[PDB]
Amino acid sequence: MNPPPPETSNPNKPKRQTNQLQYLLRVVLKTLWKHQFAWPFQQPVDAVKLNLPDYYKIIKTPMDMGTIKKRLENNYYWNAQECIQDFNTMFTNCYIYNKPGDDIVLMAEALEKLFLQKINELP
Ligand SMILES: Cc1ccc(N(C)C(=O)c2ccc3c(c2)N(C2CC2)[C@H](C)C(=O)N3C)cc1
Repeated sequence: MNPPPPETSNPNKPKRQTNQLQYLLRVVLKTLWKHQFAWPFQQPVDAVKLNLPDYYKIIKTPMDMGTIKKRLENNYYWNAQECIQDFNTMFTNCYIYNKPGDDIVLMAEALEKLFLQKINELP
């Protein structure tokens, strides 16, 4: 079974649209989104489709770029650090569940290097 996806809307939450959060959506996420290796990370891991019933027994804080994109489009975050933390959870989950040298890890490593290049300087 797949768990419910992470929440992307929360009215009880203080929201903000800072210059950096706009940049994280308009330039950072949407550059990463078009990368040739982005597709595994554009939605939650479908453990049912992959027949990996073990994935959510190991990864207890799932995150993906589809969730992040929705959060940004809902002004879910208070600051850019919260959004950057979600990206880093996504990469770290991949490094936890898989092993160095695995194909999915090469993909995440390529995406993470681009991510770090783009957030090195924020508005
Ligand atoms: C090289 C590769 C890439 C994509 C897939 N396909 C079809 C996925 O749907 C998929 C999406 C996301 C992940 C994964 C598969 N893998 C599994 C491959 C170990 C683990 C759970 C993971 O960490 N992520 C992020 C299969 C192989």
